[PDB]
Amino acid sequence: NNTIIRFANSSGGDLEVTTHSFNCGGEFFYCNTSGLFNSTWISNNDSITLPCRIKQIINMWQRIGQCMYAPPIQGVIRCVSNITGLILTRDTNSTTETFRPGGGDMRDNWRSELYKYKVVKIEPLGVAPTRCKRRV
Amino acid sequence: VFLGFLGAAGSTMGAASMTLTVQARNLLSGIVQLKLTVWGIKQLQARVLAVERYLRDQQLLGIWGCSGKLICCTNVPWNSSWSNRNLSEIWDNMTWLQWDKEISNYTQIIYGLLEESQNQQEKNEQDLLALD
Amino acid sequence: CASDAKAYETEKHNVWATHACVPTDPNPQEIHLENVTEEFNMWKNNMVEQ
Amino acid sequence: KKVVLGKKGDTVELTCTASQKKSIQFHWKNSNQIKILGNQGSFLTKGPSKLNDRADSRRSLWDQGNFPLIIKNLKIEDSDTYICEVEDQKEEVQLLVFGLTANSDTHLLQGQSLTLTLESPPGSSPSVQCRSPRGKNIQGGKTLSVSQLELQDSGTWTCTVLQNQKKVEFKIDIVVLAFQKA
Repeated sequence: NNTIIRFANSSGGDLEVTTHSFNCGGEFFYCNTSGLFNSTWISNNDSITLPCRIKQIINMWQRIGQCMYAPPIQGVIRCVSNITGLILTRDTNSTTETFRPGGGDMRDNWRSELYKYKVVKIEPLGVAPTRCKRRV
Repeated sequence: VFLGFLGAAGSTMGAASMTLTVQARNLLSGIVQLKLTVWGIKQLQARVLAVERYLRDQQLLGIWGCSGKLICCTNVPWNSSWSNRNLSEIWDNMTWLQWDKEISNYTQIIYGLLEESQNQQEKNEQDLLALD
Repeated sequence: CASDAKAYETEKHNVWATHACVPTDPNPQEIHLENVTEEFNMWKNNMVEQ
Repeated sequence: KKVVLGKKGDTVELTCTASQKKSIQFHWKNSNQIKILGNQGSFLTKGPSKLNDRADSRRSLWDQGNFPLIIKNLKIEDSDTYICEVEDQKEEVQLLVFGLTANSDTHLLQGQSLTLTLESPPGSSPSVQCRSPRGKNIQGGKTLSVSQLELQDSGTWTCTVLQNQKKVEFKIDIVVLAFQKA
């Protein structure tokens, strides 16, 4: 109840982890989320425009050794989605704590949902002590 | 005494009958535990053939009113033409393999009466006993 | 099939041509059969062909 | 307890190897648990260490189960113990970075002195031996000094630093002007 929370962009590096990769009608977008992740909180319209880039060659699940060319789409595109969750990564460590987004492993998107579920194996057969002597 | 799978195979039919279950278990066995691939449809085929192999004869025992198998009696008398030997000449002095060597000649013939006679007559009869 | 149990530990992205194969039992069983005798014919043994 | 000797301004490759030839999660840290570098799936991450701008891996070896820490433009203060964490297991390597400089960058005269100074990390006590073109040998620890240079000392000197049974080799070019007759 006495710490400081700061938000910043990623550490750069690869364009896939740096910018925001998401699907949108066959086209692949890479957006500079610096416009979102730039804030701070103390101790205790309006609207935002996010610049994006387009790419025809991309690598899914980070599987090197292969590629995929997405065909262009004719006409204007305007997908719509809703941000339901985030993927933050916790970064002179007693008050201020900077945070930035992350990704890379796509299993995070599936776990983020499947946590509500688990699978178990039923064992139909059991035994127990009972007052009973079986006759012929 | 536990002998093991087919552990009584080398004994008289009387003796062997002691431990039929030790064999019975592994007649179906169970357990066992890039696509296709060699073995990919072979383990498949084999494991299937095991199931069929089993039930094909099990159903016959279902028809031959016993079910509680390994051993059961019938109401079909033994025809003397089917290898006329004495019980001590058979049960106390012959293995199952040696037995089949002879009796195999009348397999389907015996099955005829087993498949039928009793199964037919045991019933009807009962329905008639249910009259009152 | 059936090919040992430690051979798979070598891995090397499949050695020779065995990985897709059931591990062997740690105690392979046997039993000598007394009074049991019969013919052996290696020249018609179709195990070879397979 | 692996030991690797580096040269100041050179590159070094610290190795890490998994049991299997596939890309898995790895991470390099130093002795204070500061993250250097690792992967997230196929992607490289770099941690908030002082090595950040000079650290890399070789991702073309990750599918082979090799996850090296490459450090370029080595600094003396890069000397540390580094730990690769891979498959619930830790691989430890001590890096020691050395530098060796002549006190003069300019041409020397016959009869003049030459002093080599070994830059070394805190807590290291290396031995040094250097040999001139003519076979003149000098040994020491921190500083090695030849009182009087001969014309025949002109050229490439070869210096070996010994530390932790390991050695690293420096070549230093010495230029001096001398008469070709007595």
